[PDB]
Amino acid sequence: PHRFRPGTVALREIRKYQKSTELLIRKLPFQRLVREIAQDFKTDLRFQSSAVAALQEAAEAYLVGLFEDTNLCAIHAKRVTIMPKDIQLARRIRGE
Amino acid sequence: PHRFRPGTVALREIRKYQKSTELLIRKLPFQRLVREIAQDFKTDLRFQSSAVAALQEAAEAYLVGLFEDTNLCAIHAKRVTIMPKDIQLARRIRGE
Amino acid sequence: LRDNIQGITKPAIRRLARRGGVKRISGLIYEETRGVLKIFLENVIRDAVTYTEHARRKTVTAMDVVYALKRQGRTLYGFG
Amino acid sequence: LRDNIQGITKPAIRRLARRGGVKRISGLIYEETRGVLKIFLENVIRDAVTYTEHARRKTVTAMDVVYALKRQGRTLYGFG
Amino acid sequence: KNVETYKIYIFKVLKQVHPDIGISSKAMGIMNSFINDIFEKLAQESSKLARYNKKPTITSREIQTAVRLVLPGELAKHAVSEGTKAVTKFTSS
Amino acid sequence: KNVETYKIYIFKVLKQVHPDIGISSKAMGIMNSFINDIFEKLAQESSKLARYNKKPTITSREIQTAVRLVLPGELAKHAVSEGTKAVTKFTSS
Amino acid sequence: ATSRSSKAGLQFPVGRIARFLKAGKYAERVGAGAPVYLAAVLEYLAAEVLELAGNAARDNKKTRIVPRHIQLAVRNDEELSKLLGDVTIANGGVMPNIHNLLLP
Amino acid sequence: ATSRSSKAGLQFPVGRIARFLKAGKYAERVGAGAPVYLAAVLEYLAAEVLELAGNAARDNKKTRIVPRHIQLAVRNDEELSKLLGDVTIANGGVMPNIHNLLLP
DNA sequence: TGGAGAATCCCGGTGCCGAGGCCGCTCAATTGGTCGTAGACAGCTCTAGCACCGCTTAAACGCACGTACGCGCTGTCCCCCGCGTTTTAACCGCCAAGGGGATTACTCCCTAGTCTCCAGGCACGTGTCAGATATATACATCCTG
DNA sequence: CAGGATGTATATATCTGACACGTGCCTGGAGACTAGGGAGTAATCCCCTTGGCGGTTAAAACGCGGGGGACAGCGCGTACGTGCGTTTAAGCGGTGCTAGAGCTGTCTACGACCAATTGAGCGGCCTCGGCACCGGGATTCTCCA
Repeated sequence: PHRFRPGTVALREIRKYQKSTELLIRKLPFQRLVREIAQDFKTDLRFQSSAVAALQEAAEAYLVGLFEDTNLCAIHAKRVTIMPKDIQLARRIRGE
Repeated sequence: PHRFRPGTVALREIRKYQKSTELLIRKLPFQRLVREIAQDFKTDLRFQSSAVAALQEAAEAYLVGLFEDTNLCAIHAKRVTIMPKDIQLARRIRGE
Repeated sequence: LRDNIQGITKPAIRRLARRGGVKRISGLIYEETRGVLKIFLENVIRDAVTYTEHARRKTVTAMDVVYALKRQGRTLYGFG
Repeated sequence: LRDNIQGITKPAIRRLARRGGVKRISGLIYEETRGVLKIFLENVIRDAVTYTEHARRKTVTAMDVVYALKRQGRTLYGFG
Repeated sequence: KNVETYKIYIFKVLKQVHPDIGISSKAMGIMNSFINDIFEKLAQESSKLARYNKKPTITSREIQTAVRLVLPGELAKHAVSEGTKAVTKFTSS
Repeated sequence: KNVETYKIYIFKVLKQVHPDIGISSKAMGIMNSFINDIFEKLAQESSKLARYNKKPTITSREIQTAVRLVLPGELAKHAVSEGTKAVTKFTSS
Repeated sequence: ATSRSSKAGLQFPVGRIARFLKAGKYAERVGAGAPVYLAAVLEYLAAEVLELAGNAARDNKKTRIVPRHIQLAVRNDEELSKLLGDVTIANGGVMPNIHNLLLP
Repeated sequence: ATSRSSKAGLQFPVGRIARFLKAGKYAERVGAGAPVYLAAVLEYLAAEVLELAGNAARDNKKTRIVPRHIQLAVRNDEELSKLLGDVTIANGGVMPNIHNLLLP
């Protein structure tokens, strides 16, 4: 069978997903997670659909930026594979 | 003659300067530099002494924080010597 | 509601990384990302719930989320 | 006033690095530090001069510098 | 209730700058919220500026200095130029 | 001109918590400016909260919500408890 | 009765902006020239952003501005990026940027 | 004429804080309980910071609080450091921290 | 190069629901007086910022040298990517309840506004004292040894 | 270990300038009190948020070779720390000088504001048109060879 070299599909996916504006996390799991988190602060809360949509948009944008910084940190260490130490360093420099 | 191993005096200086609260840049050169920079925005300006002191304090604090982040970036790359690439990475992650 | 943090699956993290320009991903990246996502969502939802409670409402609106995000310097357009 | 950026000598930058926990320093670190210091001072002094010009003054007050630093999220106490 | 927005004026500016290019309602809302955000930023900057000098009034000078504080570089310079031109046109007639 | 500052009250609080410990004038200035900064932050948060709900009044509820928005975690919880205690003491007596 | 916007030659609502300034309680008095200057600045910023978004749409070869084009315009310009560094635009996507070391 | 501060059991100046709330024009009206609540919050924060600063001064074997001790108190507690993350204290110095890999 | 093998693009219909327009109608912008107000505008005054100068010393600084760290290389192995195959859970359409949040009166109460006391807080005069500060004096401390 | 310097602490006088304390007075607080406006509250309704459900598909799970990247070890040469005279420029105290922040009258432009008035803008419907999508063709990459 035909097999692409490792990494080729990785850049193909990189080029594809940077071109689209769709949401990458499934809506129902994120909605459930948001409700579970909000349950700890105030019980019996209701969410407008636009509120959950805004939360998902902000979370995805934040994670994309965090992964950009993580890739920068991993490249700095002469590596291509991102690692938890890269995320930790990126968050530490950001002040989080 | 007696010679300390490299890094011994470096560690001694690290311990010494983290304990003191004195200013590390000479006052007159920093005052002259601030006046030269301010000359580009509005000519014939006068500076209150407390204004220059506040500028020096802020600049030294900012540089100390930047060097802390640079040291973190240098340790990330399995190095002890800090390099311009470390400063550039730290500034890029900070958003500067 | 319990264990919905596992609802952020490995393909979702991989797609988020691909959008960010990442080429290879380690194994523990998924757990680290889930932790940081939980932290971010906790902060934002705490601020949004505070805004909702102040207005004596029981329904979290989109404007509360927009204000909460703005308070962290992450102003979001398209939901005004 | 000309070439006062060289007034930030190598020992001053080395002491600033020692205070920050740095053990070894490369050669080009001094030039990079001078550049970044010039950028930071340019930003802060621009904001301070704007504040001074608004008040129709010709003397840059310490309160102007405090406001300029606050506008950048670098709140400084002891000069209020 | 009447929700007041800058949609008409944003459309007018677009047709003045791009005669043949339309705009979607999503971009309309994004532009409206951007205008509202910039308005809020400039207004709060001017209010803080007035409080610093203990002036009870907001004049065009406060707006100009808020523009210089908030907008960066050439954007701020051009904004100041257009503001001064518009104020001169207004008070000249 | 009489410049108002929190030096006496800060000294009183210090003598209430640390009877035998003194304080320098620089520390007084730093503490006073810290109190001023926290006051300013809470005041602007309360004003924004009032503007969001179209309420022209700043009540203790606005201050409480500003405290929860600005102070973090257990510090915010303790601040809310002391504020509620003081308001109750003021009202009931 | 000529409108103030027409008198100052501005498309933006000088009168509405004056009302917004008064209603926000920013100051106890509001000058006559403040709404005109603020309207001019807002018009300039809107014109700049719309120009860049239209150019980005033209390079995309579309005749309508969409939030993707606005995001591209924001992230292409330097000073607009500095002004809008911390903002997130709905459905804006990201700037296509692949680092050199990742290339084969 | 009993003062409001002593009436609410607060050391901080409820009257002065009420005057400051009116002067800032944050809103048209301020409640009777807003100055008391704000004074209580300010007094609590001051008491906390002074407590940690005095403890830091005692660990340094000095009687007198100085800005160095205030900086130590701010950076020792997680809550205040979270509140004061972006703040530089005049003459505060830095926390003595040397990375593990830098040791011989 | 070059051929397979898959990926990307691209065009043509084809459907389609979302912009653009339009229309009552309401509110808000324009006008028109009118009168507190406030801010610029002189005038002045003192003070702090500047300018300078002698002189000294300690920090910068150039340089020689020794060392240890960057760094490329060199295998090496393991674990992340690509790729099928299950399988399952998100999704989507829809509908029924239900509840809750704006909203509208509506009354009352509480805060400004002001004025009349009254009081405490606030920049100089005392006085004094903990803290810097040289100065010997141990105390670790670290490179040799 | 261990001895020999080596800064680094470790006491010890000592004096001094940096702060707790009087002081007086006037400018904030406290009290009184009133009218109007805001806010709480009580109803009220409809619309939006939730909950269920069923079908069914495409994404998530689940092994699994295989290749490519991390990564430890390894020479090596160079650039950074470290002594070491040397010089130079910052510090620093004092002194003159001047210019401009701050404060104080003063009055005239200049803005709030409201009652008509009216014009533009906003919500609720028509409508058609750029564009998304979707097969097939064209193109282009990409691994293998």
